[PDB]
Amino acid sequence: NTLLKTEKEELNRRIHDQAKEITETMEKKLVEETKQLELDLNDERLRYQ
Amino acid sequence: NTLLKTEKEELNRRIHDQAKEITETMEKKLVEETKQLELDLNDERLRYQ
Repeated sequence: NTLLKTEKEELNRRIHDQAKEITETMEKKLVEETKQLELDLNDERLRYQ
Repeated sequence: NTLLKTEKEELNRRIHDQAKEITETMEKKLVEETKQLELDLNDERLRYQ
């Protein structure tokens, strides 16, 4: 009965870790998206000059 | 004795999910580095022309 309580302490810490690292993955994902159209219009930009 | 075995199934999947996400976020993270100098050198470039 003690070790599944220590395991309870153990899995709660990492489902929350998953729910901060996945938030980081999402936070970086729209940065990936925003930089994708950023390099697109700069490649177009120097072409015209 | 049943449910800490079902918990064992749960935690093994969840640490591997963390380890797959960790290699994905690292795979993204070095391309953060590559796109950081990619935007940089074109600022220098269209400026010169």
